[PDB]
This record gives sequence, C-alpha cells and structure tokens, in this order.
Amino acid sequence: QLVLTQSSSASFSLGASAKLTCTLSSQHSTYTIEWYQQQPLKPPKYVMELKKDGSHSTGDGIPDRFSGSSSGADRYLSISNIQPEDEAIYICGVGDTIKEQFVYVFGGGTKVTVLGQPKSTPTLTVFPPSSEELKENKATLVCLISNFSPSGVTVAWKANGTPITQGVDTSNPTKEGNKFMASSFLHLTSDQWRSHNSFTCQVTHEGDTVEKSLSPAEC
Amino acid sequence: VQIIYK
Amino acid sequence: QVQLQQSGAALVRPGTSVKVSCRASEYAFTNYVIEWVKQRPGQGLEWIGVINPGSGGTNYNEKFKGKATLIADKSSSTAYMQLSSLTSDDSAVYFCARSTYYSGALDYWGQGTSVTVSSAKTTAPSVYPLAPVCGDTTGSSVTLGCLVKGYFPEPVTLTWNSGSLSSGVHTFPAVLQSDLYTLSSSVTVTSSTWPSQSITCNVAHPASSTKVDKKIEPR
Repeated sequence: QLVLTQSSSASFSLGASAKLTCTLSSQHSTYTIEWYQQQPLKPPKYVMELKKDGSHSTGDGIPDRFSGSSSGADRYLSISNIQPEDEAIYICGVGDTIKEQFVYVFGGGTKVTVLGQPKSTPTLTVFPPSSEELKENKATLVCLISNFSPSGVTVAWKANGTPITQGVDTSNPTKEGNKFMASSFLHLTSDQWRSHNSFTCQVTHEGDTVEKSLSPAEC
Repeated sequence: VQIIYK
Repeated sequence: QVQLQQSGAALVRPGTSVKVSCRASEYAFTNYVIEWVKQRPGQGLEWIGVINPGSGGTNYNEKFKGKATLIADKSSSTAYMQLSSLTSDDSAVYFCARSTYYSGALDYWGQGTSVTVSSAKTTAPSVYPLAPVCGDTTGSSVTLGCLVKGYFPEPVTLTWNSGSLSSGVHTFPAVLQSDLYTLSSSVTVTSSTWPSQSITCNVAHPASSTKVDKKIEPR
C-alpha cells in the first residue's frame, strides 16, 4: 500500500535547474517524505524532510541550492545551478506505523547525471599477452584507462574491427588523484590472438571515443 | 494520518 | 562530528551467521534510534528495521523476520545486526543509520559493512610481465606492466623495483570474474631507461603467503 514512485533517471546541464518527482501512493497523499543522495562508493546522505504543504528542512552539509515543494501526492526535489558534486542517485523514503509496526520504504531512486562537466579525455595503455601466458594456450589483452574526468566510460573490444564481447571483464571507475582510472581484460585462446590481424580497446567518454589497437604481427 | 512511533 | 562507526568488511561461508557492529559517538545514543538498510551491488536501498536503544523495542521489514536480529548495548553505545542462514542473496553493503523516535529522517549514516557470502577458495595469483608490442617501443617514454591473474581474496600489494620506481606507476583496482580477481599495474619510464636498466614488478599476496617478482624482458 505504502509506495513511492520516482520519476525517470534524468540528465541536466551544469548550472541548469533540476526538479525530481517522488509520488506517494494516493491514500498517503498527506505524508512527509525524506530525500537522500547517494554519490558513487559513498553511503547515502540525508538531503531533506519534505511535508505536504511544501515546508522542508535540509540535512547537515546541504547547500541552499536544494529546495522542495509539494502538489497532492507529488513530493519534488529542486536543484538550481546543478553542480558536478550533485551527480548522484536521489532516493525518497516514507515512514508509517502499519499493522501496529513501524515501517520505512524507499523509492527505486532517480539517477541524476550532470552534462557539460569539465572533461579530461582518457589515456589508454594496451598490452599483448605475455610469451609466458601464450605457452599456457592463453591470451589476456589488457586495456588500462587513466586521466579521465568525469567517471562515466564504456569499454568495447574489437577483433579485426568487429565486436568481441565474450571473455571481457571491465572494472567500475575508481578515484586516482583528481581523476579516475578503469581496467578491461579480454580473455582469449592463444590461437584467437595469433589468428586475428588486430584487436581494439575502445572507450567512450562524454560524447568522445578513444581507440588503441595492437597486432600480433612483427614490425 | 501518518503516525511514527519507534 | 556525530559519528556511526561500523564493523569492517566480512567474507563468510554460506549457511553461517555474521554480526555487524554500529558504534555511536558524539550524540545521546538513547535519545535516538538505529535503523539498518540493505544495499545489493548496483541495487536500491532496502529497509531492514529499527532498534530503539532506550526501550530495546524492535520493528522489522516482514521480509527479514528470521533473517536479521537487531540488538543494542547502551553501556558501549553500540547497535548490532546479526544475519542468520546466510546465502548469496545476503551479499550486500549493510548501513546503520540514526533516526528520531517520531520522524522518518535517517539523518546520519555509517560508512557501510560489506558482507560477502561466498565459497570462493584462497588462490595465489599468476603474475605475467607486460612488455609492449614492438610498435609501442618507438616513443620518448615506454610503458611496461604486470598482470596479476586469478587471485583470491583481496588484497595484493604491488611495487616496481622494490618501490625504487614510484611516480609514473598506476595500479588499477581488480576486476572480479567467477570468484577470481585480476588486476594490472603500469610503469612509464623514459625510453632510455628500458630495456638497458632492469624493471621488475613485485607482487605480494598476504592471504597465500606468496611474493612474485617478474622482470620485464623485451619481446
């Protein structure tokens, strides 16, 4: 019965105005909800308490660019002048004392992406399989991805310029100084490695693509 | 009405 | 700082029970409650229940009755969450959070305690030296690497020439595939440095009491 329905994960320009929607189950239209913000690898943080009349109280460390409003069952989070640090999943919560027991429920969360952040384009380092691993009938290709900001990348491998998606393990991005790094491994047999002209590690970042290829062939 | 007792 | 200090990461076997700890500091522990939240990797928040330190009274999400037990120790300002009959389903970050007796807001949260429920067995890495293919040897700088393959669990430590090579080193967090970790580290030196001077990566795996030094040879 107690249900929170969060609006579609959205994408807002740096310095633009964002409005997220959390809608209450219709019978619970008078209820107070809480907004929460979960940035990567970090515990959720309390953002505010938001009442039926639009009155709110923001939590420890929340800037005055976060406000709220209400309309019937709709509970809204407004961010003006959205900043990169606002990039996160926004999660609403609601409590009630049902069947004489207290219960808290969470919305599914809304992924807020900030477009137009300042950008450092990824550096790729690619390694062939070692003579030693080849002797074991195996071939890991290594793509190391560094010097990038913000953290959102995708990684794709090509053999002879066509998609190879089987045997690929790709890491999530992690902090390195004021930037991010990620790794990708392509697992193949030594014959697949020897029988192709080229392999490509291709990384997409903020509308950009960087590709680094390597060949089994002598120079 | 919303009730919260813990 | 109002703080909630959680117990550290746990790797446990299926069918066992674990106990996570949540130590309150710099706030009246008995003037507030402790709530617990489940997060599965890349999934939303799931409310587990609430302990009232002051009363001992507990409230639980129906799904967790017989799964989670919440206890509080006033004398030590500590809340505990025990999980029984562990399965892979129970693999998640567990958060403790402060809330009031009469409000929704989880206003402060602990850092999280990563409970991993696995029958992964301890495994020493295979270490491989990464030299570039001839094509990547024509630069002003050259980048070499080491592949640390199929180890369990975290961590390993990696150095280059016993920590004599320090800047220009990038070590990439491990990917996990089929309960084995893989990672790589790169080192960038002036092309004049290698191969004339020896570069060797040094990999220690405390769990398996193993250390491997691999010399990077030209291919």
